[PDB]
Amino acid sequence: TCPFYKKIPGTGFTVDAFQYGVVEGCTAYFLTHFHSDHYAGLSKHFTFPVYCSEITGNLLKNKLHVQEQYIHPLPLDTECIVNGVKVVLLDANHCPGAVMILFYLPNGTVILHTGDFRADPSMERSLLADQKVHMLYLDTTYCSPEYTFPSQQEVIRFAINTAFEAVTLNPHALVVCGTYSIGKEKVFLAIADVLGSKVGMSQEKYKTLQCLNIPEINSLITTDMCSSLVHLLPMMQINFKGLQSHLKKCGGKYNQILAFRPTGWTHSNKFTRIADVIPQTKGNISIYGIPYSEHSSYLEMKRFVQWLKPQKIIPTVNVGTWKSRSTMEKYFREWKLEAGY
Ligand code: NI
Repeated sequence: TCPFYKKIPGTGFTVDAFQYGVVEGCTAYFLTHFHSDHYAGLSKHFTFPVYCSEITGNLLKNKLHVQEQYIHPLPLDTECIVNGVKVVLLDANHCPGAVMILFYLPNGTVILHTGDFRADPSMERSLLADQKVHMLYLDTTYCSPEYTFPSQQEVIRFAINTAFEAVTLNPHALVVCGTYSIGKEKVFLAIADVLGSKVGMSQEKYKTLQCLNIPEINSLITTDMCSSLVHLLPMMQINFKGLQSHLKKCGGKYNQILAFRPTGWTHSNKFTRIADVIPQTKGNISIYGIPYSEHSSYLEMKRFVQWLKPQKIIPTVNVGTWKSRSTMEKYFREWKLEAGY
């Protein structure tokens, strides 16, 4: 049955609640982004209204075959009316088409649901600045002080410099990047741009990327693997066996692989600077795990909440254990006492 933290009080609305069958009293189902833990349950047989971003709506139609008459895309940063309630969609700085949702309840309560997000000071100047928020449904993925990670910009600099150096030293090296959902496209696109190559990939993955409104995408991606020196493979294949096998398939065009696994966090972060990251190597294969996160660090999350000053926080992640829940509630209290709300 649907958990309380997916229900918006005082409306007929749910958020990211598609795996519970027909939710009792739900008149409109919102989807914050196209990741499988959130969309789980949607298909061509869904006949309730789905409200989402334009990009998420492209993906529902093309990848899951949801019928167009039930997809209701909304523009960002625009006040819209849904079943008599004002809503706004804001950029979540997660994966393409990911949004936060502001709901303006008829009785005066204002609720922000972050979906999945990576908090950023740029958010402190959207339509959020313009009113008070009473309840925050918060993406608490990394809500513990051990979770520090570098900026996205520092991580991409490291990747670009690493790949450019390797291929310049050996023009017969192949770069591989792992993927299993949308998100983190900058990793493979920045590397291909510095190498003067397109990124080669499966037809299924190319179709997925063509749904995303990325400008100049016909310019950066391709299904012709033979013309590309940056290949995308499933994340599961980014290991020594999987990569040895791929290299065999390239028919002696290449004699070395440099591979990237963009992870969220890895406890190498508690000891190591980005500058200091080294690969795992076997033979002519090296694998770099890089800490490219599309969720808030603890400090980014804390700054956002201490700026917003909500009256009540409802965590949406790590809510399944009493120890996790208790830990998070203790940090929320600290934040509030330190800031004075
Ligand atoms: Ni997500």
